[PDB]
Amino acid sequence: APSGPFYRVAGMSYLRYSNICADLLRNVLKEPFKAKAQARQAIHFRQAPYVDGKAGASKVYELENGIPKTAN
Amino acid sequence: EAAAPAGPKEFTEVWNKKAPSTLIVPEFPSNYTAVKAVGEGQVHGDAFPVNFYTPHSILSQAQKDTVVLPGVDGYFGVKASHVPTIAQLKPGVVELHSGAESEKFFVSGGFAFVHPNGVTDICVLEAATLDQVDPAAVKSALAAASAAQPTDEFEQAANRAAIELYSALESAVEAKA
Amino acid sequence: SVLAASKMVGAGCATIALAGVGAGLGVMFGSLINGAARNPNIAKQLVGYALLGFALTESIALFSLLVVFLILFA
Amino acid sequence: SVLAASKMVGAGCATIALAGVGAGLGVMFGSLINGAARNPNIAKQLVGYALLGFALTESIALFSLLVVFLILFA
Amino acid sequence: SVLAASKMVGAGCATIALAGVGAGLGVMFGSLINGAARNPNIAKQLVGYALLGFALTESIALFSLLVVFLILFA
Amino acid sequence: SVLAASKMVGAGCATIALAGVGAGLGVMFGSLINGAARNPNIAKQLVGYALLGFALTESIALFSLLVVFLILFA
Amino acid sequence: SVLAASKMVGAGCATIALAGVGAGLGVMFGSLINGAARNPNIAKQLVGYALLGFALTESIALFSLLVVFLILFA
Amino acid sequence: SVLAASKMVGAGCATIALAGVGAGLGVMFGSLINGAARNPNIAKQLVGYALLGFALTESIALFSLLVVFLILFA
Amino acid sequence: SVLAASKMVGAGCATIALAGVGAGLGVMFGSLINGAARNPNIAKQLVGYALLGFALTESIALFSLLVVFLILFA
Amino acid sequence: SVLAASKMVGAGCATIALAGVGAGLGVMFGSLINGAARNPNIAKQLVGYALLGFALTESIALFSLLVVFLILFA
Amino acid sequence: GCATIALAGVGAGLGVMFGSLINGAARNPNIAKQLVGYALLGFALTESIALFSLLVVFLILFA
Amino acid sequence: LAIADTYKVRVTFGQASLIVEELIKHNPQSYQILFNKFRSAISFKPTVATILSPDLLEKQLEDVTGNSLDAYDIEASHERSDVLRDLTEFHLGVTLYNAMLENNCS
Repeated sequence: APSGPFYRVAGMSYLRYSNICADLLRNVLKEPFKAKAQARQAIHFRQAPYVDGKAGASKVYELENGIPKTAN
Repeated sequence: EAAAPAGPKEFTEVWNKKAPSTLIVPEFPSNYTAVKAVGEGQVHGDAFPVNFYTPHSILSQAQKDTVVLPGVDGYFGVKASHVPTIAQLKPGVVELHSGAESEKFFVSGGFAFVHPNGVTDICVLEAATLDQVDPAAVKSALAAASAAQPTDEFEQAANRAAIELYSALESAVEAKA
Repeated sequence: SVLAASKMVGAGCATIALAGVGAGLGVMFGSLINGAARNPNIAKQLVGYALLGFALTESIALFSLLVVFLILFA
Repeated sequence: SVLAASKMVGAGCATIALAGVGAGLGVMFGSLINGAARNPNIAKQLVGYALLGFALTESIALFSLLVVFLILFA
Repeated sequence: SVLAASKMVGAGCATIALAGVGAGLGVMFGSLINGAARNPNIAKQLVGYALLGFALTESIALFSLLVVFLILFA
Repeated sequence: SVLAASKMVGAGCATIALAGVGAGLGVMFGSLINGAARNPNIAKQLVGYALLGFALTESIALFSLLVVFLILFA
Repeated sequence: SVLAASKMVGAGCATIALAGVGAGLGVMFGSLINGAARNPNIAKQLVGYALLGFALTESIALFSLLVVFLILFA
Repeated sequence: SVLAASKMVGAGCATIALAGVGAGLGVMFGSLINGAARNPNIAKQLVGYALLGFALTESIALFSLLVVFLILFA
Repeated sequence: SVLAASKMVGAGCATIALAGVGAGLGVMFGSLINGAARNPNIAKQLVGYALLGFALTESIALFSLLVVFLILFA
Repeated sequence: SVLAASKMVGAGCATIALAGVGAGLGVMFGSLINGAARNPNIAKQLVGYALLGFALTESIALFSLLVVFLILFA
Repeated sequence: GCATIALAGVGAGLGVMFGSLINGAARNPNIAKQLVGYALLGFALTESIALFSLLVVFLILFA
Repeated sequence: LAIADTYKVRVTFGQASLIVEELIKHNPQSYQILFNKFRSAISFKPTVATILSPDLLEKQLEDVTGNSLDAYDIEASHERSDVLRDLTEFHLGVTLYNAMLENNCS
């Protein structure tokens, strides 16, 4: 449906593609460096939309591996 | 067409009318950069400032004389008074040279700009030195990356990026100097 | 039979203008493949422009084939 | 009958100028497809330039065909 | 025998219009490689335009071979 | 009438000097399409440059046609 | 009268220098359109370089036409 | 008088080697335009590079025009 | 004396190989401009590449001239 | 002396392939400049490909220069 | 004589392919050898046209 | 929207990328990020950093007697309208990462 590069036409944003490439470069690094490159890879946060002003459901991220390779 | 000429100076002037007057002007990202694009100079012959950046590092900021950038059309090079460029980089080796000595950073991709004043800003996410990658896990992972081929074009586009980054990493690791 | 031979050696020389329209339709239908390899969501407008360009250059192809029979049978 | 032989073979060597027109219009009608695959939002401006370019380049083809008709039947 | 000797060099000079389709098919079939090396995902729609461009460019080889067939065998 | 006959094949060979101006007008009016597909806002300045560049390469074709009609009728 | 005939068919087999001169004028004044379509800020200095390239590639056009004056009349 | 008639045909068909030279200086003086449109800092040095190219690809124009006097007047 | 006439009519069609040399020199001296417009600090080395390519195509240009001399004086 | 005449007018139309190898060498020596201006740190490998390409392109030139004497002196 | 004009097109095609090799080698010098394999394979596949237009020349000359 | 629990482990760029993604789900013409610029341990004078959507307003704010963006040769795969589309998401991710890193240190 969109018109762009191979990540953009698939619905993916650019930041997810570039972080997927960063994650796959990180997974093949040297062992004096791969463990400390796991520090810059963890995604731990949460979010919650707010529709009416204070109500909204929660969405929690616990990801130590990196960005989700699966669809957003 | 550009009828809202904003900036730090215009926001300073308009912001003194709607905010309470005791509040000091909020700072801007312009206030911590002494280097711009249209500000001519910063060239000085053969060596040019190479601002090789990273989200989690600053890998280089001193002046270098030639930079090999791995753009999406192919590897190109930047000498001193190069043409202005906004080049998207495919995963490849950014070569920083100061003479005979070359430091080879294999990056993950991400853009690299050349400005009119000759400053070059390589801007990539994961920018590893090619020393710290092993040659074993790349084909070990590409054997699996050549297997999971679904119709899911999200996962298939991730597989395309996977096989292309891994193939470029392989072709950069067998071809050492 | 000087003109009845000359019409054949002119009509053979007349149809070599088809090489230009063959190369033109080659590049115009290669540009279609590049344009539909860029963004395949607009890929059925570009075939519609390829058929307009094909018709307006087969214009010139049939011009050359008009004169190749205007000097044969006319 | 050498004049009415040379007119036929001169028209046959005259109409080969329809090759270069038929290739230039091929690259123009391919550039229309390419530039309308770049940004399709101006694809009535670019078709409006394609038809001006076609109709101003085929005036060359009609010059060629006028020289053809004036060395055949004039 | 100047007419039957005329038609042989007429056919020989006539068949060099196949060079234009032999270059146009080459540049379109290289255009498909340079368009499929960019996005190998959808590289089978583009062959459906390669064969359409090949047919509509061959039409010129067909016209050239029938002008050859008519110069040789009237 | 070889003095009368030679001018026909001469002007026939001389009007081939429009094949290249047809190709050049095709590449220029395709380059305008691909350039106006970059920025549509400067697409009046581009056509103002295109008609100037046409009128100074159509004059090459007109010089070819002046040589054609001074060989033919002078 | 073979001399006065063949100098006219020779100078008539001569003018297609202007074909390739016009093709070069077409690629040059199309490269002007792409170049001034990229940055319209220097879109008058580029036309100055275009006219200097025009006047220094016309050199070949006048070099062809004065020589065909030497074939037609000297 | 086939010697002088033939040499005027030869010096006629000699100068159609200026076609590709006109196309060459056209490609050169056209890529000068986008070369100056990429970075206008170098444009006076870059047109010096273009005229250094011109004064050596004009050597082909001189190489084609001395043989026209070698055919006509030698 | 058809031999001493064929000398000149064959030399005029012998020197036609300068058109391709002019076109080749033109695209090389246009790519010199484009390449020195990308990174203008290698412009000395790129002019040294342009003159090496210009000499290595003057190889074939002087081959064409040695053939046009060998069928005039040998 | 019609046969020695035909050998000269055949060698004249036999050295036309030097235009094609000249244009091929010109696009190759322009691409040498373009590739050496992409990454100047690979320029010696690019010249090591350029001179191999020159020597293998002149194979066609010497196969054509093979026949320009094998119809003259054999 | 006029039969060997087909070597002009083969020279133009070989110059285009050996210019494209210079561009493609300047775009990833890691793969600067497989492209030369494709280059010489395509060159040998376009010497078919050269040797065809030479066997026509000696089939014109010697037959 | 409320993004929270962001400084629990640390701040990473993939995290700021996901926050940029959910700020791109609805797609405005401008972005404003308000934070505190960590000057020293004494002063954190607050900062507003602004990020415009690619040609939705950004190149429309660049065109003066021509444009200033047209100096650069776009070396993308696709057109300039997509290299700015990727480039402003990368700018949002960088600004959001630096904002929530400077804000944590302040």
